[PDB]
Amino acid sequence: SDIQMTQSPSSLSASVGDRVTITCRASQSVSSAVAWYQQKPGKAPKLLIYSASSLYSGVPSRFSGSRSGTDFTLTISSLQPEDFATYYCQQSYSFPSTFGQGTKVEIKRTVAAPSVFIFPPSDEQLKSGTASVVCLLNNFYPREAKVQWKVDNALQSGNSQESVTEQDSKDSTYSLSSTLTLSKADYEKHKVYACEVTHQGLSSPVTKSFNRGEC
Amino acid sequence: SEVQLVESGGGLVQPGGSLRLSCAASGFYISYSSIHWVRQAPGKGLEWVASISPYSGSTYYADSVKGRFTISADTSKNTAYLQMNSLRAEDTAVYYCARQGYRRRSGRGFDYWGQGTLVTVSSASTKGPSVFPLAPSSKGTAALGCLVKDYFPEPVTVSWNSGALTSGVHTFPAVLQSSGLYSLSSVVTVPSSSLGTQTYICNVNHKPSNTKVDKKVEPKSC
RNA sequence: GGUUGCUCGACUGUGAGAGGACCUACCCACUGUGGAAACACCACAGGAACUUCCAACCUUCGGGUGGCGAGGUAGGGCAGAAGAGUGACC
Repeated sequence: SDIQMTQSPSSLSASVGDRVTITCRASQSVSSAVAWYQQKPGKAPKLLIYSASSLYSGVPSRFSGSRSGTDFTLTISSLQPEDFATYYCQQSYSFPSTFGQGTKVEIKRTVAAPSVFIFPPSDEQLKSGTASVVCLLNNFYPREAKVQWKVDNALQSGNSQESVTEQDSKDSTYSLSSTLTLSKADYEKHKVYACEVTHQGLSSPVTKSFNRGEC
Repeated sequence: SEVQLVESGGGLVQPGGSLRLSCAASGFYISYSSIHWVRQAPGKGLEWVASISPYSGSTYYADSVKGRFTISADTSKNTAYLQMNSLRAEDTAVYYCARQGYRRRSGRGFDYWGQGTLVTVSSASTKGPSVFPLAPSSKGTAALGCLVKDYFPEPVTVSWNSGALTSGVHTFPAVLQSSGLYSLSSVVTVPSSSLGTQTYICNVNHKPSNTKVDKKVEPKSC
């Protein structure tokens, strides 16, 4: 039977200099064969704690492990901005080894309104019959934002896709790229393409826009 | 320290097929340590895969791969291998290699990791990205970028001006076009003045296709 | 013929709480620390406790020293001994 590592919270937003506690509960006694890792996006994991309480060589003293029965708890006394990371527990007391589902941490800063620009599809693209309109929301916070495409003042729906950067660990902010996509024919049917951003830092919804053709 | 781990042998693979991932050890000899594979499906979490034991070559498997994967090591070559047969879609992941440290120092922690090789089990075929330019405008800084459209599989890489332009650059994570292909775009912001005098090229590399594209990004032509 | 000493002894024994600690070698084991060591291989320390014992060594005979894997397989130790003798004595 597999020892389960059940770790909560799934996610944690907190202020710089807060105390953050992440908990992991092993379905069976695993002695102190528990270790804690810090993984930042696209990087390989890094080791933090290794005998449920023992701080790995070089790890800042603000990190610390702890066992209580089958409850293991990592603990950062004061968040630094760099500590933005998904944290995992692992049990290595039996085979198969087992990891927690991990806990994504976020920085917290004052409000930053998005910078907004809009990009009309490039001339090379339209030759090949495709037509992507891109809208950029730059260096804002908090990430919760609402982008709305209007084509000749028609709200679009189901033809936009967006992706978001992680928290720039120096900036503690976000950027978003919402991309409207159409056939060349659908593009050539409408003059005005507008991108309507609503964000907490903006007291009023900011719209950048263009007309098809203007030089 | 010189302690390093280098995975290799991943990539696009049809369902039902096989791969053999390699892990190349640099700063230490693997014969004195326990060596483990750990994978991570995209934006999911860490999953333990297999491990082999020093001095005994005892091998231990995750049950989701048991009998389809095999772990091993060649002392002489200071390499550890992982033979993956009869792969399925969910085998898709970055497959990491890690050294269980020396007990006196780090207990049973995994104290060195590779950068992991990405394994992409699918039948859909490789395509390289059309690269389009996101031209700037008026209104003291503006933004320009590149659109990396309709490629597969991940990853592409974007650098600006051959890596000389690093500051202010946001390369968005690909999203999955309904074509199954990937699209993404990269953007940098620059003070408006540089427009007329500063050459701005993004550099786009999609190794799965062997596609390298350099797109000079210039302002509105008129 | 008793009786009883003396010697060679087939062979059986080593008895577990109201009572079992003899030695050695191989194998096979059980438990923890350590060996760049989660298992395997290695070295080492240990077989719950209180007790029981001295087959072992030392003694001034007061007592002391040392000693437990109830695993097999063999060689011995110690205890009997059926049988052989063999005396003394009646």
